[PDB]
Amino acid sequence: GIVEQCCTSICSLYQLENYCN
Amino acid sequence: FVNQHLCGSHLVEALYLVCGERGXFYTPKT
Repeated sequence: GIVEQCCTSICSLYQLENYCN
Repeated sequence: FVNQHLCGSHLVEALYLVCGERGXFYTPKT
């Protein structure tokens, strides 16, 4: 999968774009 | 993705919808 994952506070789409790109 | 919370689930379901012009993401297979 991915390493940084967000999962700290409920993830905004700007934080999810790290794993899209 | 809207409510509490991502990990150990929901993160892939968020990414399948967010990652592309109609979603998509990427997931490897072997």
